[PDB]
Amino acid sequence: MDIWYGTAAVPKDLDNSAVTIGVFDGVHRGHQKLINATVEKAREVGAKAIMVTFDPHPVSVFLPRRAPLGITTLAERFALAESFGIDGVLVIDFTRELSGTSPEKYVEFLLEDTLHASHVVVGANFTFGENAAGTADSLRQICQSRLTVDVIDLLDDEGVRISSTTVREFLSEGDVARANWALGRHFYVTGPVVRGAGRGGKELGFPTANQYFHDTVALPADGVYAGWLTILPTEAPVSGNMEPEVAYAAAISVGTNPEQRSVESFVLDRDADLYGHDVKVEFVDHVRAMEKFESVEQLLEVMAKDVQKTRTLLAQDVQAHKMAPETYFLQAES
Amino acid sequence: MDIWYGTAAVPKDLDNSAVTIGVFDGVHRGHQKLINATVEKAREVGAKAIMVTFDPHPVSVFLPRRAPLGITTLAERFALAESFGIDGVLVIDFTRELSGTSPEKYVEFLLEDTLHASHVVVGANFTFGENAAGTADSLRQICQSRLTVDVIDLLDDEGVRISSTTVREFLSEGDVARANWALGRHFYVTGPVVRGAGRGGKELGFPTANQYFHDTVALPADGVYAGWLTILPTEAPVSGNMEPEVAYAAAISVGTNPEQRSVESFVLDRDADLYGHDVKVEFVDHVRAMEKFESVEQLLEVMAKDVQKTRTLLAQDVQAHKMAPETYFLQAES
Amino acid sequence: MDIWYGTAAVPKDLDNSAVTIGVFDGVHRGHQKLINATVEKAREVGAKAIMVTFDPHPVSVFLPRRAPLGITTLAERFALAESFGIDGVLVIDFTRELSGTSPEKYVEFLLEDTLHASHVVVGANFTFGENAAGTADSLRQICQSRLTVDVIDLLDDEGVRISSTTVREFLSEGDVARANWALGRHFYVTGPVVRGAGRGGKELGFPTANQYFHDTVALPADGVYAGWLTILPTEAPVSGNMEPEVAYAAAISVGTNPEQRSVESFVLDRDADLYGHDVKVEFVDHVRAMEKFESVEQLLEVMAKDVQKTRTLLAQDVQAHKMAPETYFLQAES
Amino acid sequence: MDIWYGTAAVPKDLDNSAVTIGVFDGVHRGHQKLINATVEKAREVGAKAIMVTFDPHPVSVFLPRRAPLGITTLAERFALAESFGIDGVLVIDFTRELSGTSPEKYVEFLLEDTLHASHVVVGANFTFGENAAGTADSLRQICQSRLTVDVIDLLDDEGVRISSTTVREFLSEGDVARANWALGRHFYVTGPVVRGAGRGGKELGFPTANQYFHDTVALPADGVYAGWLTILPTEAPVSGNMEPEVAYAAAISVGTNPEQRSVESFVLDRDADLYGHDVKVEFVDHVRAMEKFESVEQLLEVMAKDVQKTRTLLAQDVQAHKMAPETYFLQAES
Amino acid sequence: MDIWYGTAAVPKDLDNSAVTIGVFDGVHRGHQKLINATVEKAREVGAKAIMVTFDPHPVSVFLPRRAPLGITTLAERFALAESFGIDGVLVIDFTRELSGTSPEKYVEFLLEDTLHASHVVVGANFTFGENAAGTADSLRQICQSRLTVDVIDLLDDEGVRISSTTVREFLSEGDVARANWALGRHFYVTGPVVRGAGRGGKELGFPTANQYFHDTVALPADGVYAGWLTILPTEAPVSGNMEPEVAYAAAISVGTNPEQRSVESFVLDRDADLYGHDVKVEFVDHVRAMEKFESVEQLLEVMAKDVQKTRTLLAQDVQAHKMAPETYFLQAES
Amino acid sequence: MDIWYGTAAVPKDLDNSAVTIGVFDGVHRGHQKLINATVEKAREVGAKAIMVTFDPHPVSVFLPRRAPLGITTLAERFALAESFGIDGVLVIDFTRELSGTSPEKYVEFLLEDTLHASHVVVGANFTFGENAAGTADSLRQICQSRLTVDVIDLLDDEGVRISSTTVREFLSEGDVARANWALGRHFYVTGPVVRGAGRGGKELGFPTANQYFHDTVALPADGVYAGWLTILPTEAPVSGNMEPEVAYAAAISVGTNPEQRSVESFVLDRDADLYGHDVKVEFVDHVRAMEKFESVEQLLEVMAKDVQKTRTLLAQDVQAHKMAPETYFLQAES
Repeated sequence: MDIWYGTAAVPKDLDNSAVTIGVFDGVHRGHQKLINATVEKAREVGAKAIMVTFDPHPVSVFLPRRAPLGITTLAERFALAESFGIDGVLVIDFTRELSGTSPEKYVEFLLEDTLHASHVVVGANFTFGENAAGTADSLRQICQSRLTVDVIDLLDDEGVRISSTTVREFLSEGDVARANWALGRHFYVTGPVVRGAGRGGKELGFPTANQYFHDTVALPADGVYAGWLTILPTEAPVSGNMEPEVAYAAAISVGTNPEQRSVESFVLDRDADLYGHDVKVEFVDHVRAMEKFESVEQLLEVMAKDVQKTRTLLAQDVQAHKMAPETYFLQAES
Repeated sequence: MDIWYGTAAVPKDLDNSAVTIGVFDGVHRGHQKLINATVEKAREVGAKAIMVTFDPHPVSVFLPRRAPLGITTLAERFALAESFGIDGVLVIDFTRELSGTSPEKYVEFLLEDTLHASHVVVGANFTFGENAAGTADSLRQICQSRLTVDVIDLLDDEGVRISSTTVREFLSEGDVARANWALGRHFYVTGPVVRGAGRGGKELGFPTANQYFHDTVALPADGVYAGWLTILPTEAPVSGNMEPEVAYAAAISVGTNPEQRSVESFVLDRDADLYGHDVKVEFVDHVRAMEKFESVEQLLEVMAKDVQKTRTLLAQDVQAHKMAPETYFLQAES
Repeated sequence: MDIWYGTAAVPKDLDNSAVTIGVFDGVHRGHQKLINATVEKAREVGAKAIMVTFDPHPVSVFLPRRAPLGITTLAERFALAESFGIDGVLVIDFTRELSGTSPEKYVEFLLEDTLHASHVVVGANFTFGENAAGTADSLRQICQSRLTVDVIDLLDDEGVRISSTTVREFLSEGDVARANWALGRHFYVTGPVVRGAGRGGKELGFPTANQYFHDTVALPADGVYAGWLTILPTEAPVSGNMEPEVAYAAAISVGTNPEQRSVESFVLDRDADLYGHDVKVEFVDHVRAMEKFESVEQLLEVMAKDVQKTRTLLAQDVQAHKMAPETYFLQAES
Repeated sequence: MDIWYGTAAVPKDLDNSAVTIGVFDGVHRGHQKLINATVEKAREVGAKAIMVTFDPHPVSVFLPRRAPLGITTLAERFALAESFGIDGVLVIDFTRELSGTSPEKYVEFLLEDTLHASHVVVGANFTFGENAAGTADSLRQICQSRLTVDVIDLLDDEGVRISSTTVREFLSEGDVARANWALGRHFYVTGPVVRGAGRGGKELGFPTANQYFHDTVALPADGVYAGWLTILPTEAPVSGNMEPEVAYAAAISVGTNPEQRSVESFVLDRDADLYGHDVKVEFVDHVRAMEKFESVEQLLEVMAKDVQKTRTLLAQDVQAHKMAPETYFLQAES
Repeated sequence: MDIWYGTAAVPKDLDNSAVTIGVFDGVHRGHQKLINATVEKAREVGAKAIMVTFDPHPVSVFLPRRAPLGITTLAERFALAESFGIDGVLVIDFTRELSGTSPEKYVEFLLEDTLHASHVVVGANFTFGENAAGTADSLRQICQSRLTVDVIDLLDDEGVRISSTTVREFLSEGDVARANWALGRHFYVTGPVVRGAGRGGKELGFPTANQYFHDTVALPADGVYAGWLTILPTEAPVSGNMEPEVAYAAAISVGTNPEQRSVESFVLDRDADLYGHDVKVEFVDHVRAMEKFESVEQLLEVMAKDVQKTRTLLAQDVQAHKMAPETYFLQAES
Repeated sequence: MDIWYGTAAVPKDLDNSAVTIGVFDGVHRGHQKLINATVEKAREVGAKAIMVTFDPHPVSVFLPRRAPLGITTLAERFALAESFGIDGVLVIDFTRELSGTSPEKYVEFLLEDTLHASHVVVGANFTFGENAAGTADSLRQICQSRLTVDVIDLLDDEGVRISSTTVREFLSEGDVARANWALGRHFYVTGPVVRGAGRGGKELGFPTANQYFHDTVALPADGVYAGWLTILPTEAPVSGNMEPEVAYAAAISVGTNPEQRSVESFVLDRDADLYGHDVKVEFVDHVRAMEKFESVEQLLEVMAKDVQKTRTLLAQDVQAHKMAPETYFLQAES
């Protein structure tokens, strides 16, 4: 998949495309409709399926540092776009271009001159151009007889509107299961493992992995979650009895160092230290709220209840195998 | 108007004065009673009307950094004192002098030796001298046959005691209208315009002006307010279609960068960038509470409702012309 | 009293001991049971009474910076241990040793090899060894026919379980009286006096002493407390009319500089400045919640009510003379 | 003079302009040559004289926070431009536009479509377009018979090349005399006066005014300088015996702070406190390097030598006429 | 290769090992001698080759934050060890164990009980046990007829002693060529690429990749260097025309930040943005010292000289064969 | 000895005093001359000997945070004054009083009204009153026949002028021997011992005590020094084999911290941890400059040389008798 930053970087010889336009933060189930419609039409005409997206978040252009929390990093937005068969991602920076353009010169410049588009696919809520004057309705009439438009209704399911906003709310409430349901996959973060408390290994109280994320990263509410930890492919040696590319059962503790988030993972039935490695943490279900511990005894007692509840939640998760990982490790007991 | 810092700076040849004593933070309607009484008596005897005030706030002497928020800066206290016809302001620093003095030596030193006072005017709540032993009652009997005293009852109106404290509470609640009612004018701050998001001009989402204030500055609760923005007199060139000394209709957004306050002003129907200029923001009425925005579309939709509600509130404000500005700019519509 | 850091520092020739094991934070009334039982048995056999304790807090080993607030500093834990007749304190660092040891090798290494113990005394809640597998029950059966064990029931009194946790809760609620009741003495902190507002002396609004404590120090909730201030023995000159080693009546103001705590002490009926000195502040009873002051007058009015209420509370405290100080200064009135 | 941010802000109905392009930082004597040729030409054909300038500094686009120090602020660059009769300033942001654009498109878009120039004036060192390929030569050969092009050589005078760089070097070494000579005026900074040491007035040791400047502001080397301070036009009252709009002889002390630079002005033969005013400080000549003081006596002794030496240097500046202030205040002796 | 944290993590069923002990920071050519003798011996008797190394650095145990800069991270020390065929790394923490232990007990516990070594290999400068009393001699005389001991002299080559220290000195002066020569390979750092100036692509001035490193990471002196950048194996898409697993000719700019070090790579003849990838940067030769830029033209001029000089130096590196990358990309001209 | 803050704190019933006025920072041998003449005179006429001193430093009143480093704290200045038999210290704050006061009023108010002095003793360099106009001469001519005035010349000895300044210079260069010689005693700092590297005891490399000092505290140049450490009188238990009130031979390492200065004491031939105690550290002689260590072996090697060299230098200090501690502990060899 090609990734272009700004219209100037798009090749001039690109002859045909089917284009979809949005922030696509989270690539949730609504976003997948747009991507699917786009990829299908591109196959039909032998064109490329292009996603036009935005970075920085268009909101932070007008209101710096008051933009919505990023459900996925931009890099993951790329990976997700690819996984649903997008051929090229054009990334637009509204501080550089396409902000003050009229709806008319936007269609002309972006969809025609730059992308040589024959089809465009947007959500009913899509807007564009100076002061957001261009709507889904504008696009259909500016494009009349120039390129076909397909406006897709916002996705409603089980009485919930599926959007970046609702995914953020579920995450913020700690309801990862509903977030997962809306995303169409386990919500996950990825990151390098740093040193934490003591060492990963024989001791149950020491995390198998510690990770840190900047405050622009959307994360579940502080608490303990059941989920899966996967060491991303690597040739570097791993300390302990975990193998790369296998999804291990884990009780996951999300915290805050006072506004900057930690993820501390206790991998079930494994003695490992993952320092140095890049690790994916998939969230499955909420286990408990954060609590302060009065003693080592009380701490480990609770840690053991976490493990128990996680084993139950994950044994269930594996049965919904469309969202479960391919290769996993979960023991029936300790 | 003369401004003296400490008794030592008051000229020795000053022969007669009518004196009023207080913090006078905000110069609210109660303060105006004292200033009026003082100026009138000074006219009568051909004396100077002197305000003795305090800086730092007397509270912060005993309790550093736990003093009340300053309704006006000291500089504005000066400007306000002048506007009601005070001839000289003596500013007292209790860390330098007049703290450990008995009520007796206070009257002797300040009112007689320093100010050559024939009349003094205080509020019923006025205190002075070591451990605040001197009251309004003390002053009348220490001054018996030495200078005339006039003790003015605290101002009650519409069931509200008008004081610095109540003005702070209204400000803190976001009720600028009641604060304004108590102040006898639109509450305002002044400050240099810095760079903010993008540039002031054609784009509605970009503030016409961004300002920052330290946390000792009393400001309305975070939210959006209707008010008026005035470029203070200047010869420096102005970017866009705003003229100096004219009060422009503006939706004002008060925020916090996390405890340090921003004021972001969206001037109605004008394309301007006020970087470099000194700007006065007058607050008129509360419009809405702060909210987080999920998209550019939702942001501008709300921005447009702000403008609408501001136009209404300001069209009303102009009709109460004792508080409205002399020269204003407000359009009937977009 | 000897103080040893780590098993390596314990003398090899130590021939017999009676040992008690715990964090002992606060040395509350429950802790005193264990210490008393231990000292009594050590007297019987002509052995040394040894306390094994822990530093850092065992919780912070697994969960850095999320450990319980220290009721006493370690230094005070030493002083308290001594005051109840402990002969030696062994301080264990779980990052250095005794964490991954089995219950068996723990008893062998610590109690036998290191301490040459003939008696051990623990609380019913005591645990030890890898993943806290060793309980009070384990200890009795590992030690069968090797050394006598005495497991003491947790102390319940007046429907309250007396523990570090409950003492922290009372402190956190501002209920020092109940904390005191649980500790078996007035809760106190000690620390050097720094410069604060103005100078200690004639002025009532200026603290006699200002102190600062790091955020790991357990302190009562912000507010004003009645208590006693004692200048710890010194040959250094004291400014004003306070003598060392005498416990002076004081209204104590606990605050926060924003999470880092201040203690500002207003010594009743004394003009003193305690800069430079080491000072103990004993807390007796809660007086009022913190409040913001609108004027010097209101501030001193409230300060005077504090003094009044403190005089009452302390006059009562002196009558419970088991917790009252030996030599005190309290005037009947101003 | 108008100020436009980006090509899109430029009036579309602009028929004819004389244009000069450059950073113009400092508006030094070399820059004046460009502006003069442009302005004299503009009042030739009866068109508008336009400056195209850049903010942020083009170097900072590539090396953020490693651009050269601003000789003047952008605000002052505007004011200086206007003083030399520029009719409009167009401000280009290279992060936004005109960056990746080829030399060919740059001339067409900026000079033709946007500005409709009949005449352009650049320095022989002018470079533009993608990868700075376009040079002074490119400009003459791309403007074929459409707009006339006048290329001015860099200014050499007294063996010294006059550039923003050489001005920065002079400033940096503390040679304000040579900086001024290259600038064609006294180097100055402008800023609000804040609080500092004590209060301005009778005491020689307390500054008349304190100002702080960010690390992006070019200032002379740490030390003491002869200069003039002017209170910018204002109706706000002045504490002490200074008028606005008069340049007052001052010894000026420039210090640093572990950003952040301070300017402390000791105004000669005046007792005043300038808190709250906007104040322009002009540098004339270096007096001495910074030094630490061991006693009050030494500081006051040296302070008196600073005044004597300032008195002399400023006398010379008045007689050299050329750069002196129109209205000033300077006593021959104390 | 296995990785064990502490003696307790070592498999208890380990019957036979060949062991080498040392910090091994950098795994330089002197270190390779130790590893080779150990590995060749291990595949002799058919046992495991073990490295005993130390983290944190033993110097930091005594002088926290004053230990020598890490030539490689511990992660890289593992990878290098594995590359030279070490079967297990055992990592000792001196705060935890083997510190206060006498020479006698150190050999028994570590080499015998834990590792069951038949053979140990140390550098002649090896010291161990309490107060570093145990030396290369102690080791031969304490291992009497149990395990054979091979002491290797420090490596001298071309008159230079090869040590972690001499490598650090070379790095520190910017002599990466000599550092590499002592290391036996190109010195490298590895890290995630983050955002920086603009976006990687068409523009020469914007880096292909930006990386930041803590102050504990040894880096060459501030300046520009010839090197190779490699995108570490990944299935994540690459923006622009680079493959993973190919070393690309790059000019490398190493800067500082008032920790904290930056590495900015300008990849030759490629338009790419490497945001989000893990990237290995190899240093070959110094090009020039850091310098400030006065204009875009100068920066681009110098940038082009950096490319020419890199092009040459890298050609020499390819032909010198020995340290060149297996798969690389380098154009002869632009 | 009494301590009074401000003229108002001085007893009103003071009939007769002998007074000395000065900063007295360090109470060096020149200062002792002043105190001696004052004290010998006070026990002459049978009056009180009074020191008038200043806090904050008068230079800091004018140049905040740019005053000279305090040779001793104000606490220590009090203690030293008392040791030389001063009966009362009166501490003047120049921000509060005696600043703008003319020479005439200064003598009347301070020396007469406040202190009722029959005799005053100043250094020939003494200056006072507004703008330091009043000199040693002014004092003799303003005290006409009321109080006798004894002016003492600055102390010259061995060609060196003894002043706070020359002491600071000696300290700053690391020449504590010359500082001590000018002071008349071992320069010392006093402070609570906190935690540092490991724990004090058996290991040579871990300091017996760690102390930190603000940047306002004069300390010898970064490096290692011979000195004596004394545990200040206490009933708190000592961990290890040190008594309070004995000076113990120590090698002293003074470091810096990107304020903030550290003092790490390695007590010779003692295994102890002094956490929590107040500790006085005396400097005798410089041993070496600071250096970085490459290995544990090197650090311990150098540490042993520090001990040998300290052992020698301290032997000389004991025999030179004059400045040695009364009770000390120093072994001839290890």
